[PDB]
Amino acid sequence: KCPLMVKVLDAVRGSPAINVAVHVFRKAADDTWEPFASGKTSESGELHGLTTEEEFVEGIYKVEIDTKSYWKALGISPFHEHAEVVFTANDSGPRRYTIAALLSPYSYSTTAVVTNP
Amino acid sequence: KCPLMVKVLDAVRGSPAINVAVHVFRKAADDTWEPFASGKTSESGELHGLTTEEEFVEGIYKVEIDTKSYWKALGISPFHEHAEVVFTANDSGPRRYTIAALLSPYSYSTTAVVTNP
Amino acid sequence: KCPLMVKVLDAVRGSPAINVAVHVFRKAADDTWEPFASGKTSESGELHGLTTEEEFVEGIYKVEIDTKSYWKALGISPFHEHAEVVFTANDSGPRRYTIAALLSPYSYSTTAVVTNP
Amino acid sequence: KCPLMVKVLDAVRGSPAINVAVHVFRKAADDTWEPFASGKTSESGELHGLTTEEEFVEGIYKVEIDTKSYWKALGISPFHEHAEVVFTANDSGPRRYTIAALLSPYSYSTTAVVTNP
Ligand SMILES: O=C(O)CON=C1c2ccccc2-c2ccccc21
Ligand SMILES: O=C(O)CON=C1c2ccccc2-c2ccccc21
Repeated sequence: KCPLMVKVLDAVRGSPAINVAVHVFRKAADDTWEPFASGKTSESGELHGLTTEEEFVEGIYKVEIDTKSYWKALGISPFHEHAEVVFTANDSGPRRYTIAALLSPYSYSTTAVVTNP
Repeated sequence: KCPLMVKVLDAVRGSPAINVAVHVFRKAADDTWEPFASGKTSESGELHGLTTEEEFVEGIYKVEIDTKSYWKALGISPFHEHAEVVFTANDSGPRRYTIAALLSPYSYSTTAVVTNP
Repeated sequence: KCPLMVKVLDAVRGSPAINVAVHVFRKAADDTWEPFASGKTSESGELHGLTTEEEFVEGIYKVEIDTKSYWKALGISPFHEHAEVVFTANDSGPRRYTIAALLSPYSYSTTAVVTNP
Repeated sequence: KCPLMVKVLDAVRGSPAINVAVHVFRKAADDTWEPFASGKTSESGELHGLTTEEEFVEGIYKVEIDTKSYWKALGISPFHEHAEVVFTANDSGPRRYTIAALLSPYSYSTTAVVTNP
């Protein structure tokens, strides 16, 4: 949406990774992971609309990209259960975050692009 | 060294990532993460001797590489709290699991190299 | 533009890589590299308008991303002279190609996203 | 093994990339690429003994990893012709150069690990 976007690419096919489930959690006061938002990537491999400026407060967030479910639906047995992307957000004020992930059956890469709006 | 090894490289300095704390967890029947093994990477960026064949049974494992503290010790501002690598140990495949992680302040990749002696 | 786009990210700063020079070559009949197109990445780290559907014929192309010039302008001494991305294009008909590159001082990654228009 | 080593991993199969042809060139005074050294990766994905301290003088070097043929031998359709790694050898820094390449059909990364004995 505005504050948090996720974009996933498939390194085997050289294509957007479509229909990839994404779960976002936020660390609570008791140090447990509270469900914060979720969704799926579109045809373009992008997931917009996860949250709002209002809801996306300071905190430690975990973005779980369900890579195994993605590869299995393509008849592939991958190594990882999911990608995890854990980071502190907005601790110097609001930012826009794009979490990019590149997927291969035994590997993935991830990159944060952080903009000041 | 044997069943499980972790190797970490620093993409900013073109070096092994030395003295990086690494924690391994095993998923418990109640879906909590139980501490399993840990250590710090060597001068060569490697962490050997985390577990044994006997101890390393099939199951879901999480490897956390404490990248934020690594970068902070170098006076470099990082994005991630840590790199996570989550996977299922399988007895069908090759016997050796090497988790390799390539670190940048706002990006990391990880690959699993699964081999036989 | 339409047929060939280049997008570059900075893994140290978690930002688009701005003002990155890009040179594209095409292998000639005599197996030498003919200059084909060039440009620079914009504020968004993207380079559009390199070529047209008419000019972008079948062939072997080389996309040179001038990473050393990029890092030097930021006071950094990197390892690589430039990224090279060499590939056969349009050998099964016209496609759209996006060449993505992620830059660190001692490392880079690249990924092709290929669409059928 | 000594001054220059090349190591290659397969991100699709989670293995060393075996029997991969690797060519090293040195830039000549007329900006042509002169063949310098070559070989094929071992069972461990490594290529040692390319050059000697005596032979490996300062200059610009290009390492070409013949990835297209690697993937074709596995019946996997690749994007790149080859992976290129271009850099300047420097006597000021550490004495050992390890070029590591992580391969996917439509993506590759490469990092330089520059160390001392
Ligand atoms: O994830 C990584 O760090 C590797 O690069 N991934 C990129 C990615 C993923 C999804 C959408 C766009 C990208 C992208 C764009 C430019 C450079 C690198 C990347
Ligand atoms: O981390 C990744 O998956 C990217 O590649 N990483 C490699 C790595 C990390 C630590 C130690 C050795 C490596 C390595 C060796 C050859 C090819 C790729 C890689």
